[PDB]
Amino acid sequence: MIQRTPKIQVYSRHPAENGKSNFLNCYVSGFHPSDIEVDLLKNGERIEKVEHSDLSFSKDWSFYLLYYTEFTPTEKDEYACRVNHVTLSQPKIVKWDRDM
Amino acid sequence: KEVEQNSGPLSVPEGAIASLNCTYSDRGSQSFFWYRQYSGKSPELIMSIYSNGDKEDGRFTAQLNKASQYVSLLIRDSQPSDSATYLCAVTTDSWGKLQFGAGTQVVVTPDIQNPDPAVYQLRDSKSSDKSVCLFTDFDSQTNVSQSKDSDVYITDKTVLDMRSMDFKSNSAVAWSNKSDFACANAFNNSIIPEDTFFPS
Amino acid sequence: GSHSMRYFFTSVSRPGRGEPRFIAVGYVDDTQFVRFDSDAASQRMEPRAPWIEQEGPEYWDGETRKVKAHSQTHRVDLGTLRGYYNQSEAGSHTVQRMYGCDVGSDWRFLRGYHQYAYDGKDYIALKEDLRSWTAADMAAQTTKHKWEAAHVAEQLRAYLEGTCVEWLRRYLENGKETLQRTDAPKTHMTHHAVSDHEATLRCWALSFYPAEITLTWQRDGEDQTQDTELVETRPAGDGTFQKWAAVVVPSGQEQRYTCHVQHEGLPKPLTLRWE
Amino acid sequence: LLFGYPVYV
Amino acid sequence: NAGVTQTPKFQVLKTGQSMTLQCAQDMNHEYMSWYRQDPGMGLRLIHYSVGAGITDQGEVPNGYNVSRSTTEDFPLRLLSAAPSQTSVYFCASRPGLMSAQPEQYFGPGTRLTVTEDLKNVFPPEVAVFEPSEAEISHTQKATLVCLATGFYPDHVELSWWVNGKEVHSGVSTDPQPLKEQPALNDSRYALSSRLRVSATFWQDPRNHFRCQVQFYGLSENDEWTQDRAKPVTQIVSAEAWGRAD
Repeated sequence: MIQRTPKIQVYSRHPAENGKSNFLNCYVSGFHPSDIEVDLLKNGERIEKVEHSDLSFSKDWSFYLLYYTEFTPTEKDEYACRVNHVTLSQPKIVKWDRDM
Repeated sequence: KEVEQNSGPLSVPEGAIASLNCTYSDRGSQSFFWYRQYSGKSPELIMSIYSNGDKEDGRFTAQLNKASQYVSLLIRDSQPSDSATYLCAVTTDSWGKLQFGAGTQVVVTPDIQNPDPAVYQLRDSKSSDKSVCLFTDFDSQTNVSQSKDSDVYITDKTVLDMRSMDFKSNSAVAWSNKSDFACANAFNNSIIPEDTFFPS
Repeated sequence: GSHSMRYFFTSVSRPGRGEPRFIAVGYVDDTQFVRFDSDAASQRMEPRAPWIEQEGPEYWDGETRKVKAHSQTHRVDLGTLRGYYNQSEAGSHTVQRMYGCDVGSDWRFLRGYHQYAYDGKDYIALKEDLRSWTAADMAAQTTKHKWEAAHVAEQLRAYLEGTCVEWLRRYLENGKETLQRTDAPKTHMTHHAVSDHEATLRCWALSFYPAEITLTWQRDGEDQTQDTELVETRPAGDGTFQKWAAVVVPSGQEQRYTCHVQHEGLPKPLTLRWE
Repeated sequence: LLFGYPVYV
Repeated sequence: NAGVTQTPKFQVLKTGQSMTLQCAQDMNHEYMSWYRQDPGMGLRLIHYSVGAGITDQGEVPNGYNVSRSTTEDFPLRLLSAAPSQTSVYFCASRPGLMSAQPEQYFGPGTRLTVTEDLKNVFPPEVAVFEPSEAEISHTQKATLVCLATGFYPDHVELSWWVNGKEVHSGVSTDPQPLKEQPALNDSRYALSSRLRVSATFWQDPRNHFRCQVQFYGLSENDEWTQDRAKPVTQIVSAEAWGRAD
């Protein structure tokens, strides 16, 4: 019975220009088992309108999932991705960094 | 009408090649079958083919061409015991319904090295009151037709098998009940050759 | 050059919460074209690429049936393997299956595969020759004897060498614009001095298809990988891909560091330098 | 196109 | 056919009678189907089952009935027999998910004849005809023909028996029984068969030839208040003898 901690990357589809339309991605990958809780956050509040990809795996059988929402970056609004899994002892908040 | 088959009947002599055509319409078909069915019994499986190209098994050879959607069956060195109707069958998966064609009837006619056609009258010693005309030992080209009046019942061309020499022969039987008739009048509609024996 | 068509299947059991979750996904190279999820609305194989929508009602009926058959073997497989390893009824377990085929630049058959996992590790896999099986353990050996008697290998070999490559080719010409595109990376480099003594150079590669890319660091020709962070290649979400790679550089020496980019949309490979 | 003959483990 | 078996071989029913055709299978298959086969329609699917417990309808399910409590048996009930159910019926078997072998195998078939009224059932009249006054003195061979006549339905099995033992060794039986008056659906049938041997085996008077016809009709169970003898499942036979000329 294998368990693998997810790798979380929070990022944008296009380079973030302030006040322009874009997509905010949270790609979780390299995890096992598939039971994962993933939420996108704007200023701490949960974003309802989040799409996600269909569940697939890599050559090592580990799962990957893209979760994504339509957004418009400003200077003050803070974005984060919230990930829960069995490997994590408490849930993981990963803040969006725009030059990452 | 998903599986289109050769109409029929197909007639080949013994030792020849009978080729059978089959055309299917579901592009995603994956497994392909030929079934042999003798008259009065169950369809019996003889050839399965799973991928593009030729597969050989004894006297049977089956091709598959998925690009033009085509199954074939070739019968090399044809026995008279290949006289059956042959079903083309096609499926997509484990759970898919099998798609059958109508079937093509194949008739294998035997070799007669030299025939002499002959019509014979038979009786016995019973209380049954009818004459039987046996038309036998004849050419494999010769047909049998059975629509004259509502009295004379004529059968079909059947092939007997003597395992003493090789002496196979064609035969046909015609009769009637409560009416007098000769044996040179029941096959009067059928075209018989110039050297047929009539009771001396 | 080479292309591939792979199908991915995941089945996870739900102890005391009914039937298993089943998800099936199909790819041609790095583009998803079909999906089934046991938890979705439609209960059918659904399209995921524009060029596959032109398949008619018989295709979807057929793929719905077959994907449900898969799902059914998996439903039983979870109960079978639970028995096989004497595991309790109280836990959730996972089955993974992946099969598919590779073709060359000539589009003719190159390679075929079918592997199977249980709880995230190997269980059974079809060998290179498409005739034999590798069993991962004493349990898996039972599955292997059963699959010899079931003639699985034979039917997989007919599929992988025939139907898998016949359909890949159909897909590859139906999605000419999509699948035979090759997207060059957009490249730039950033500088972020985190302290007064050291600096971090970050090479970027953005907007590329297919996902196979290679990003290497170097100091004056020789391949530096000691002070090096490289993220997993990630999807942008528009069909293209992204990847960055970094170095922790003793600052003032940024000129004698080069970043090397390999991708099949690039004619010659790219060197990058900061000044 | 999917494989047509999946078998139980 | 070592796998797929079906009971019965032959059946006559009248309009509205119930019967069940047993089908069994040996090879641990999940996918079983019922087919009917008819001259203009080919093979048509009645009902089918892809696992134990479960069943579903084909293209012609009307008036038929089906269950699958076990993986071995797939019985087809007919509840009220109708004259349009007159057909050959085939049980068929396919592995489904327990094996990757694609092939579907068939049972040997049940010939079913549904008539308007039970008075139409008739046993055959069998007569053997002795070889010709010319044939022995022309071809050095002797053809015994047999007539089986005036039977309904076409549910027969012909065999020739010389000296007590069954021969197949020189026989052409007709493939199908032909109609006597081809205008009726109550119409009865005739079937012919030929046995050929040499001159030095027909002329031997120790030799006893017999054309044997097995008829499949009523059972000793059906109601019968008729003038005629009751046309049960029976064998009618006729004989000819070795004769020197």
